[PDB]
Amino acid sequence: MYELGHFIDGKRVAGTSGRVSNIFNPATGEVQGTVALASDADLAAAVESAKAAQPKWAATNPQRRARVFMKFVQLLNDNMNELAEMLSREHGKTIDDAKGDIVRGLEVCEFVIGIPHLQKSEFTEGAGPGIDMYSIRQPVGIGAGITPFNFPGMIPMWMFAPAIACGNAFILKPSERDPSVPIRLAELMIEAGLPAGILNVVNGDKGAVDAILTHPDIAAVSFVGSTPIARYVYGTAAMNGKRAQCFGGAKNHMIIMPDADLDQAANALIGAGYGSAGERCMAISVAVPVGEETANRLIDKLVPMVESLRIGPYTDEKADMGPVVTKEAEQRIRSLIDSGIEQGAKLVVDGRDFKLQGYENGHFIGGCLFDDVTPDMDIYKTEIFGPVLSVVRARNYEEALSLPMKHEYGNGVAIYTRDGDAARDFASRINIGMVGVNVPIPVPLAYHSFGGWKSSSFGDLNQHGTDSIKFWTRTKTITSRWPSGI
Amino acid sequence: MYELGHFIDGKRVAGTSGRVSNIFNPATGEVQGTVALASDADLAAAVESAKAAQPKWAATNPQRRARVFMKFVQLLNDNMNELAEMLSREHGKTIDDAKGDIVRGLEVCEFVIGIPHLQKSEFTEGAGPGIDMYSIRQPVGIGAGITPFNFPGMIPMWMFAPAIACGNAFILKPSERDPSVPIRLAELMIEAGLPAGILNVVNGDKGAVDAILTHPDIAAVSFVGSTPIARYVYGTAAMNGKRAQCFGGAKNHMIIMPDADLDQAANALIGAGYGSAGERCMAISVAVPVGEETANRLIDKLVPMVESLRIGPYTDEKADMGPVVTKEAEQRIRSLIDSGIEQGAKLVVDGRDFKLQGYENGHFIGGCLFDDVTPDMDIYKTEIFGPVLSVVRARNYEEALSLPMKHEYGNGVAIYTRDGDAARDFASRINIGMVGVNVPIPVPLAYHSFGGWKSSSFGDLNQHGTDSIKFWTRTKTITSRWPSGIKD
Amino acid sequence: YELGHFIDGKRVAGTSGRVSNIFNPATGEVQGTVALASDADLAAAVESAKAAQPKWAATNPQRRARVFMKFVQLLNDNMNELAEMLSREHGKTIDDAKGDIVRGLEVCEFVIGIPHLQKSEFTEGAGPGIDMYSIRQPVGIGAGITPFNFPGMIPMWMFAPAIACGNAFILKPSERDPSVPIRLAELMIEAGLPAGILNVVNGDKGAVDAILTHPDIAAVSFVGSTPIARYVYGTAAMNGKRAQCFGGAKNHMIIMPDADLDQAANALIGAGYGSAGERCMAISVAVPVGEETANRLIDKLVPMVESLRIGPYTDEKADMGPVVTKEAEQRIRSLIDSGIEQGAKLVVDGRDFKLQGYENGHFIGGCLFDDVTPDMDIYKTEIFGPVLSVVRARNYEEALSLPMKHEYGNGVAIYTRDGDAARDFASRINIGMVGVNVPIPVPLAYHSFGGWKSSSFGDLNQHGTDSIKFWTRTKTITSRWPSGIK
Amino acid sequence: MYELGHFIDGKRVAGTSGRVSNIFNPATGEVQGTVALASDADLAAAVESAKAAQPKWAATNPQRRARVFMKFVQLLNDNMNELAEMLSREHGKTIDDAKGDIVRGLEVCEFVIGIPHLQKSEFTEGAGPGIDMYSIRQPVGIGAGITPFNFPGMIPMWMFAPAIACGNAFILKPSERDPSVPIRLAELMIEAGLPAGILNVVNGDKGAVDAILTHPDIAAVSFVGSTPIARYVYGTAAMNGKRAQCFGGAKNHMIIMPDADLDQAANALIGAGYGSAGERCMAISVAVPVGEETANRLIDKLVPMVESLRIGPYTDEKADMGPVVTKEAEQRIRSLIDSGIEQGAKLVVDGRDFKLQGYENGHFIGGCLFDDVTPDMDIYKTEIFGPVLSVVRARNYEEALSLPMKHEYGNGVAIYTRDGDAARDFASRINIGMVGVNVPIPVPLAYHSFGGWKSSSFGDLNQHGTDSIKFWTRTKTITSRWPSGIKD
Repeated sequence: MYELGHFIDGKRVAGTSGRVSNIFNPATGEVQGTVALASDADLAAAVESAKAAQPKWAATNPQRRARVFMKFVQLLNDNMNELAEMLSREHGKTIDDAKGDIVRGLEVCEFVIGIPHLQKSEFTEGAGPGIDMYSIRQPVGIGAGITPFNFPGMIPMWMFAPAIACGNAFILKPSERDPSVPIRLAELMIEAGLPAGILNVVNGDKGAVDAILTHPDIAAVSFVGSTPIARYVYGTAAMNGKRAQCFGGAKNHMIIMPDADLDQAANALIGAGYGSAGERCMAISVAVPVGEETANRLIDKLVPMVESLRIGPYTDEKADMGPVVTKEAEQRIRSLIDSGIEQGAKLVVDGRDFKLQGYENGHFIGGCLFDDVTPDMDIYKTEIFGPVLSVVRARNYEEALSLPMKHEYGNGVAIYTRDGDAARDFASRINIGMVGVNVPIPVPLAYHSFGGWKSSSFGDLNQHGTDSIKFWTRTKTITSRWPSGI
Repeated sequence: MYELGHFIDGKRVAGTSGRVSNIFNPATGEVQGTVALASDADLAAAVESAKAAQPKWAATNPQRRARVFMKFVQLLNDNMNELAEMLSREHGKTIDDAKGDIVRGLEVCEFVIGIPHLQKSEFTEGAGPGIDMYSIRQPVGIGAGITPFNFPGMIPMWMFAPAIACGNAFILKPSERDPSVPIRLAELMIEAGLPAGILNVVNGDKGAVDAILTHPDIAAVSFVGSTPIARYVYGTAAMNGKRAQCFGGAKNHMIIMPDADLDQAANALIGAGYGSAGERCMAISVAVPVGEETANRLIDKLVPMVESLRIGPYTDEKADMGPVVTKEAEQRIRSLIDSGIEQGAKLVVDGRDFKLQGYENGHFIGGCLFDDVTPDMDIYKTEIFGPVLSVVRARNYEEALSLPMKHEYGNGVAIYTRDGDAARDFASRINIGMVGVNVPIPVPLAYHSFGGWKSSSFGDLNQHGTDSIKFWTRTKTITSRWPSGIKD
Repeated sequence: YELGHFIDGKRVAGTSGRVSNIFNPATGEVQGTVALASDADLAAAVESAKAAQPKWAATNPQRRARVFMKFVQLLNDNMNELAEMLSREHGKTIDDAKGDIVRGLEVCEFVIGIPHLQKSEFTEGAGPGIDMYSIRQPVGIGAGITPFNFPGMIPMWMFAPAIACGNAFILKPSERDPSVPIRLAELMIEAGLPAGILNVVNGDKGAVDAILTHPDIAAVSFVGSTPIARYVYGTAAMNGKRAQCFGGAKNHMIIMPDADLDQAANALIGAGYGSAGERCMAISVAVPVGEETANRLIDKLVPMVESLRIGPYTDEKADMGPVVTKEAEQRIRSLIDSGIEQGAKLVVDGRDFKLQGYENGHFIGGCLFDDVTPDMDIYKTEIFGPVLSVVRARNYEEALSLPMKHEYGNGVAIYTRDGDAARDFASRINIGMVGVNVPIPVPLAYHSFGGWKSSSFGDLNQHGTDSIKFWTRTKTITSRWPSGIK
Repeated sequence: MYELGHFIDGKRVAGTSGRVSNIFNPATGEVQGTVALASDADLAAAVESAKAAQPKWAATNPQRRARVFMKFVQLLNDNMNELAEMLSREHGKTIDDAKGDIVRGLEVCEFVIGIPHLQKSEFTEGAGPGIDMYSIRQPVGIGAGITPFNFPGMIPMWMFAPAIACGNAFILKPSERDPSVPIRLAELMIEAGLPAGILNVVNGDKGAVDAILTHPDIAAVSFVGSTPIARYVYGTAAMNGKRAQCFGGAKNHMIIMPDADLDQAANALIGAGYGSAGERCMAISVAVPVGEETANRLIDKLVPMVESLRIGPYTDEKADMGPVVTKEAEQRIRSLIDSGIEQGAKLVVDGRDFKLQGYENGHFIGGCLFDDVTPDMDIYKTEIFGPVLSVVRARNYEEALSLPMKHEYGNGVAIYTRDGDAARDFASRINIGMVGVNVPIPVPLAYHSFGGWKSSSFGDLNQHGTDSIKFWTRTKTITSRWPSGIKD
């Protein structure tokens, strides 16, 4: 029965705020402890801490900065299990899923070890008569990052690694569903040799977010979450003159061509759709088999795989997928499911009544699969963020491609085929950020960049990779000339 | 009297609103010509033009795209000083200041000839077993630009040359004070073999601006102009979900260190201070000597040099500067130098007396040099944007430095010193985007980035150079794998 | 009628007193002579280049770029004139000559971007108050040897990057078709390149040697036979110079059973028989994978070869023309014979061809061999003539071993609709340039060109960014200050 | 006493060859041990080892390789002390100077953890109609490194880290004068998870060197050492069709301008001139004082500081200098010194007649300092590679600069001054690879590149940095199109 506060200046720290938010264990439904919710006062403190520390960290040379991360990765590996447990205990996802989650953040840390090279600027000589021209990439000062429940390990790291490594000081306002991991991360960071103040964790709600966007000393805000909040966070951030990147929702389609490997496809779909209980910005929502036989045979492969999915709490190491995050979330899922039924879709596998003995209060829904889904339906238009697979049947390639093309969401997409032509055209044309050819969850590695299109992002630079070093950095340009002395 | 409309589908086109705005000859104060003020209909038509036109352009390989700009460059060079009389007649700046203004723009178009190199994306083999991962940069679709009166040749090019090279289509909403130049450029692109629709020009005021900010097919907005307005244009752009870059205005300082070549500095102060009437995002607006001595000899250098400035119409090539742009602007300068006296500053060169014979209704105002400027004064805090040079005296280096540091503006800053250390320390810490060491207008060239810091910039990407390419493209990343096929 | 050299901005006759003949390969007989060059002739050119290079090095990258712009102007304005001189000397078609000129016009296009292409890296604060950056400065003076077949394209390949980097260039072209290189150098003065910067010296092995050992030359690039490459690279490196050399080729096309047979077949006809196949990137070996697909391949190949319109460059309707030299005609008629001697079956016999009015010109009918073996000399030596060899392969792994196992690695192609076969292939293959559903996969000027295995020596490619690497040398500066007036 | 052979296929292994070579302790002149000298059957075994091990390593993904190097780095910090002991014992420099050795190489290992991003290639979409074009950087295959005595840790890591991270196999033939360290680095790399076969140390003679240079399955050769030996290793490699980069000798000059902080110049000269007995390719051989009021005052600060030098064995942690590497190395330095007196030089500090109580017979030489040296002298022309720093008095900036300009060697050069103009002019014009402004030893860090000009380097790619990634990979360029197939 724990109380989590903030982490400001190198210490776990309770707020001055009266307010406190309670953390559930989603597998039992029960309250497990609480999160300090920051007040404007608490937030102002965080910035001050950041302000004081940042000049000197800026002044630490790139190689030294990177060695902090090299120790941080070592530390992370060391705490693989302990970090993975608190994460699974608060979020619901299997231990393996949490480890995967943390491994992915680690990988951006590995990437940022290369900051000395990643941060070099361009030089030119003889731009004029005796005139040299060169740029420098300097810190932006202080930055804030806002994080969702879905990844309370990987997405903070995604942002604070490149921001910190760049010489910035960073403030993380994470989700108050699972706030344990972000705080452990800040602690290990100092244990790795980060100065106090450089990475602060502040917990809270809309108040805290709003305090971040209005706060004059924070230059850059980074957001991942839902599209209506992202649109808000982006806009509000821009009004207060900050730079901003925001990443929102998804309704990700997997097109299956008649010539694809249906077995690989089927297996990919089962993992991509139901893994982590569908609770993912990069999960496959909608399968689009092309043609009647492909759609019949795909279904036939998939329903016994869905029915046999193993559902349990994180303490059950055999479980394929766990409980969803909250009772709010479970019910929203349940509502969508029944509307799928009301609108004429065929629920070929019905996980509505699954009940796990000794865990009745836990937020458990068995996996669900819909067939004959069409674009009018809400199960189509809406991101469900729950264990629900929609099969939409396409007559052909052109018809198939229209579906992801025309959806307001454009985060990830996958086409499954042997035909190079089919793949190149599709991956070429589709108005989506991240395209998987015979790959289901096409999330780029740390040294590339992640970002959707259309309604799934806002701004002009992605997350991690080369783009991130642009976001956390501002460019000085120097024009240099000399008169004769000696 | 001439009638300018918009430029849509490769054609000069009249507005559909009856709304019009006046274009003056700043030298003579009179009114030659008229600009159509775009309706929402007019704007909608430029967008529908662009929306039809771009895919096939997006589909032209980058080498063929490069070739348009190649030819376009030759075309400007052919129409160089037929294009410059145009600029000078509407704006007031001399044929040499227009000449460069266009040249600078033309350089962006030379930079963008290398779009095939420039637009390359990154590949990786075996990020995973059997697995390849690689980026591609694609057009964002349809972008738009809003440009101020000072530079109607250059800044449009800044925006549209990189936009269009990347495979996009563009709409330009220029300043209507001086809108001949923008339409001609659009007309020259056709002649260079640019598909119709890809570059549209739309004149208008705020109503057009808002029409752009809110149009759902316009993906990216680029703006240069006043700070307050930029801040508004940034905000709205974001609320409407677009990506956006905006660059505000300045109060650029120069720091003269004791050891500096006081001749070389004093010279550069006149030309950067008063050239183009002081009407620049990047002109020198404060002079900061370090020490009483340095001050004194500089003031003694400048005054005859300010006095002996030839002021007149673009039509006299002798002239070192000319008319301020509009009567509305010239009065806000006049009033600002008045607060210069009320506020305790000692004015040393007084150019309000100036009337160019017969030109009494021209927007002529001579040179103004102030001394003993304090931080408190309006004249120091506010962007005069006129032929008014303020001189602030600092006892030491650390204080000389404190001045541009503490200021709300932060586009440019120069330091004049023979000391390697003074120059490295200073350029290192100063929180200004463009930094000049012994150079008065540290404007980067087309292959570098342009952008100020603090309140002279909004957003995270800069103007021209590598950044523009990043701004006018969006990343796609492909992760790729195969199932064992006919090979086995 | 009599070509000499082009030294220091105007054509000059040589002191050597020696000459090479220039045949018109259509008629067969001589039409003009080129000066061979002495050491004094060669030395006078290095002295021009030494005089002009520092002031050329001085001019900024923008002004340097502008010369190339205007040189692309003029190159278009003389397209016609140029491809005419090239054709009557080389024997390549007027349309083929046009391609030759354009393919190097496009390198010139590339180097118009040298301002950005020459940028250096800068670090700030890599130690306390210590910066470090680099500058890419001119090598000094370059040299280039070009073979007979591309007197337009390959000289430009070399000298355009070399000269844009601020260097001076000495070109020693082929004394077979030498008019184009002078005209090119002459046209460069017209664009406003200083004199002495681009000088053509003509000659044989005697001139190569005088270049290979001249102390003021730093870099050397060569294309030609592997044996000459070998030695030029060998000799350069011994004289302490830096070298890039490119050699011979035996380029296979592998047609998979699922390829688009028409498209393929059509391609063999272009790439095997274009310009009588006088090319480092021509296709020489067809490797059908099916028994059935080798059968149909031939079925649609034979009428294609047979109906090849052969004619002198003056027949603008001809596909092909004369080989460059009486000597070459003999080499190839010798190789066609060993084919028949060694078991291969000539299914189109071209030896028989004589062209009315041009009976002594080096014309030779297309030759298609079948049941070719990898033990045969038509397979392992480079014909450089109008002769395509078809090697029957039973399977993919067996087909793939042919290009892999061959001493040459210039180009390769695979024709298939299977994304799998194409990627695995391009992935593993031994060869620098790989075409998938593409016959002659020469990379564009912004990319770079080079063979692997025996087809290239050194570590940098032609054109692209590699070319800027070769004509440049890095300086690195570490900079810092004592306390003073600050 | 000990016996070292080779590391081949994950193991310490004896050489099948008859021949062996002596390892001395330069402090005492004793023989501590013996290296085996490789025969061609010993090298061949190593090459087949690499041949078998390389494909699978190249098949491991960039992230997974970087990880090995990440581990290696922790292992270096773990064994820092054992390693410096072993190094210093054989070679003779301080434990402190050996720590540098390892750390300067360990930082190449850091640089390379980032290979996933470093090995990206370039992608281009629709280079033609429906044709994408892109390159892959696959490995070169099997490489080799031949390293001198002075840095038997730093310079192997220089070559093998880039090489291995690029998924290549490596063969290291280090200096047989101090071979304990490399084999340990090879062992340590096995601990880090590098597969057997991937890092092989082969110890040997010119017989080893030739064997490497003539082996059909080695694709690439890096060499550091003599200019004459560089030229040979370069020329031979090339005639066997390998690619090569060779790095040679040095005569590093330091120019002191009158406005320089002499206290600092002087202190720098102590470290850079004498540290590690001056057995560095980046050590300062020539002090070039500009003006005589400078020249006189430099010597005035310079003389006590030399004579104060503590000279001792690696075992005396207090010592600034150890012995030189061999009996032979000493005989030339003593010989060359006498040449100085013989030709005119003024020996203001005499190190000749100094031995050490208990360490007579160990190769010790007191620091020597010449004044009034000129370019005709031998101590100016030759690389001394011992504790002998020449002073050449230049009358002016221009004359001072001609000194390095004109020299056979162009490895490194420093200039010391407060003047921005002199720093820039010098750094720019000079024909030297690495340049220092108020920096004594301008060796770039691992993320930049190392390499001198003129006689000091060969080939067209430097050491470490993005250069080295380019040396250890070949480019393959794919051009891709598809025929309309199963899609509608």
